[PDB]
Amino acid sequence: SLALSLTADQMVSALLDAEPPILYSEYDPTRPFSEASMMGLLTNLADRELVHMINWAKRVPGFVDLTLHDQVHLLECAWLEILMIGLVWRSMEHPGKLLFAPNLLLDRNQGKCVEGMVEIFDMLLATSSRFRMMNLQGEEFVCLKSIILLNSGDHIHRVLDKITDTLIHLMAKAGLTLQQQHQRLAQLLLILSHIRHMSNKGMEHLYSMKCKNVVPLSDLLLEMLDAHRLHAPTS
Amino acid sequence: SLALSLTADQMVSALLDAEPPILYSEYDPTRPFSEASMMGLLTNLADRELVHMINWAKRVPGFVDLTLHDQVHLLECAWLEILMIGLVWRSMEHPGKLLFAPNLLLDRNQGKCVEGMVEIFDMLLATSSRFRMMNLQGEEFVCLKSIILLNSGVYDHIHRVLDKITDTLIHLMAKAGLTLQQQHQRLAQLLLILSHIRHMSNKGMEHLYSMKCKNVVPLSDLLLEMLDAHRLHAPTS
Amino acid sequence: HKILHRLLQD
Amino acid sequence: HKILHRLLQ
Ligand SMILES: O=S(=O)(OC1C=CCC=C1)[C@@H]1C[C@@H]2O[C@H]1C(c1ccc(O)cc1)=C2c1ccc(O)cc1
Ligand SMILES: O=S(=O)(OC1C=CCC=C1)[C@@H]1C[C@@H]2O[C@H]1C(c1ccc(O)cc1)=C2c1ccc(O)cc1
Repeated sequence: SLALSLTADQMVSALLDAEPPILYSEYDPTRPFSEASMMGLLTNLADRELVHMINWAKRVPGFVDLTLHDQVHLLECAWLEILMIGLVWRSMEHPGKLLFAPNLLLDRNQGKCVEGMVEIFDMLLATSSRFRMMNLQGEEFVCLKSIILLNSGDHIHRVLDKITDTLIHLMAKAGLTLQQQHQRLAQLLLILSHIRHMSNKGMEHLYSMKCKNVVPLSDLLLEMLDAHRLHAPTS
Repeated sequence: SLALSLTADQMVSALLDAEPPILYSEYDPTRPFSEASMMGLLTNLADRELVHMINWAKRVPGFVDLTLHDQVHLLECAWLEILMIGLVWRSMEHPGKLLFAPNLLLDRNQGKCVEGMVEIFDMLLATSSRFRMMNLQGEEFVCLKSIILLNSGVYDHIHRVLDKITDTLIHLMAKAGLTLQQQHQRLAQLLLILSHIRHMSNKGMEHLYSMKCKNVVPLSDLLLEMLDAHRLHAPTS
Repeated sequence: HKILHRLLQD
Repeated sequence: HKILHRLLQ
């Protein structure tokens, strides 16, 4: 695998180059938010982001070396996580706000339009505030996002080790001491547990019956949801 | 805080000394397993484990320095994670089985007794197997379990203690002769498994506070309140 | 008043 | 045959 031969700088360059674009939503400032209109916005946005995420994944070193099944499995598991870390990253310099899109900047009060959504909005906001306090760097972000993709579901474990090496390389380059490197590496990885948690609780609402009935979902998104709901308790 | 001034060896010693006891289940070999009897066994065991978990938590350095509300919040968030990581630890020397108690050793087919349980049994077995292949040490285990307690419900004092445990973990790896690269890699590997433990807990919790699972066996008031702490934010039917 | 809250004082 | 499977080609 050519991914295992990359240098740290090459790894960073490839990941930075593979970054998806930031998309817009069709929000109307004159129209007040209902449960349906709010869900309609986020669903439409997430659905368009999914297509970009799928092609982004193919440009993650080592991913295209996997079988089609494992590629599908990893993406089915990680998709909401990857959407979420993207959200909290672009919301970093907007304290108390969530920048879903440049034209869609929401706070926790707007999240109360949707039953059970303000709780996850709170968690996302705390995560974004956590990244801001850590002064998370863009190079570190793309590493964390790739880790999420590969850790969601021996070759994979070799790539993960490489990204760990890459993270350490970035921190040592910033002038951090050895102790400060270990600690920061830990602080970043533990945040992934919180990202996993937010995804689990968020997905639980999303594949609920109230949530699948409120707005039309695309066939892609509908299949991403059912991949998780399969393990949910049957009433 | 006197926790922040501990050495790595003092930290390990404090965590080893704080380890809860291994309890026995009330397994009754005279009757066949049913969904109810199986859930009763695991509920009874988990309930008695909770009391010991609480006392263990008080002995984790830095924890008692928090307000009662933060202590409650952390334990409410982490309890199933903590039970699970304890389960996969003691299941390590039993490939393909889950040692819930010395008198309760189950395989995945026995997990088929309860609807939707075998899927979590499968993830717990895989996690146990993963620990076994990494040759996870007891000193590393108590570090991970404490990290789960302190990390799971946090989102500055706590972050200082979490850094201390990170130092302790690295110290252990250095003492074990691992190279500097092997240290970062192993630290990363262990902490990434914590994401899977979180995933297992949320999936299991979802079943546990489902209406079906909350009415199959009687639950203690304590366990009932630990469940609700997660259940209250779940979708309202 | 929660029981967990109570036990954390014993 | 899943859509995600198709998009990955
Ligand atoms: O976890 S959520 O809060 O999801 C819900 C949804 C309904 C009720 C409770 C939680 C999620 C985070 C953010 O808001 C939701 C949501 C979303 C994703 C897919 C959908 O089909 C619908 C919504 C969000 C989101 C959307 C796009 C992003 O790029 C990042 C996050
Ligand atoms: O996540 S579970 O698999 O939970 C269920 C339960 C029913 C259906 C699906 C998942 C859980 C893991 C292990 O088995 C279950 C279970 C349990 C925990 C609390 C309860 O009130 C009842 C059972 C387990 C467990 C019990 C004690 C431990 O020390 C570690 C794990």
